Amino acid sequence: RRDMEVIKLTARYYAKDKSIVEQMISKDGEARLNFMNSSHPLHKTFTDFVAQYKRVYSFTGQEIKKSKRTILDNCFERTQYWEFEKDKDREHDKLVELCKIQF
Amino acid sequence: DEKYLLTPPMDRKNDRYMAFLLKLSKYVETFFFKSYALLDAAAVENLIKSDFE
Amino acid sequence: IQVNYSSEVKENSVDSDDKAKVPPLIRIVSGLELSDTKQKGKKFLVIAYEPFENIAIELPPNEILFSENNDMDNNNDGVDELNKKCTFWDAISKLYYVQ
Amino acid sequence: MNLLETRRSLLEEMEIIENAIAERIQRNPELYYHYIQESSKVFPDTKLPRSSLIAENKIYKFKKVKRKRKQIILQQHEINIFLRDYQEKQQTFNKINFERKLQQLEKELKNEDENFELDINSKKDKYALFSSSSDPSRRTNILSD
Repeated sequence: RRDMEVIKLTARYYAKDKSIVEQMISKDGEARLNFMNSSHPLHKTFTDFVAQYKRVYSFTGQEIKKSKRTILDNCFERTQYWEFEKDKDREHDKLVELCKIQF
Repeated sequence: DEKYLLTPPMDRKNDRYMAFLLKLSKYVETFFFKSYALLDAAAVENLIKSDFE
Repeated sequence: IQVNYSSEVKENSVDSDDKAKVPPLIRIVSGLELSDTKQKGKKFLVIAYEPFENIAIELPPNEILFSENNDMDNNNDGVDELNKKCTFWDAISKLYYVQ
Repeated sequence: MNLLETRRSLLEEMEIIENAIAERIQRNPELYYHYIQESSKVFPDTKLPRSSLIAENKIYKFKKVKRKRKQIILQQHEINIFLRDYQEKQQTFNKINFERKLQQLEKELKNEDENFELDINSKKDKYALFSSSSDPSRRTNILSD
């Protein structure tokens, strides 16, 4: 919960200015925000959260008025996009083969 | 579109008849929306109402 | 068993996807065959990785932790039932656990 | 409470639901097809898929196994409640939509340091809360939790 909270908070601020965190890092000097560097794995998820928040800033002042029909149409189109690429999940037994060989 | 109006089983001002017709109508409608959850019920309702008016 | 490996000390000169994706492998060997062939009569839980040297652990007990249908019969044999059944390869930290 | 987080969680849940009913429409295209066909005769404008798709029960290339009526209807009512949830969230969302404070909150985040507990239950409990077969141990009931 701690990690999550700090990631999401620094992500909240990082989403508006990007200058408050770059100042915080130099002011405090704590191994707490070590996720700021792309080295720390969690960093990636960070890049997600921020993006997401960045997105909320997109239509602030705009309402979503999607209807039932539309939502359905959308979900049906999303399922068609997932069925578009069905010839890419057939490569994994290879590694196993290698292992058998070396063993 | 016209038969139920101009060739009625009973006289359309008969009590028993109008009551029956009410119950039946209700049934058919609930059945309709029951068998097709995915369609926006309110949309259909309003469409019909506006066609009526 | 918790086997640790190099800390990016010498593996910096060899990275040509040559079985680099292959994790360490374990096998149970009978001491009936040795380079010296003197004494024998017990098993060894040998663990091997390409560059590093092999390692063995004597198992006097006829059977320990030899489980019974742990998972729900999923068939990716990898190398054998032993390896998939009870091994973990933390490749990010280079730690091989076996139990 | 930072509204950003709430609106975020909302958009995320909406995404989750869309993804669920889309997965459904994927496994058995009939779910949509059936529906759409009826819709066709109520709102004449509605565009409907190629007949071939409908018959072969396929959405793009893969023809999916035909399901029995009871299941199709079931999933349709499930998707119904899903769409209800979605409409609700969309609603509340419509009704809802510095450095010293950063350190201010980061300081209070130090609260209760000794909270030994694994937390993998926000997107997993939701993703799970809306997926196929969420009731039985493994695979007994198609209905979601």
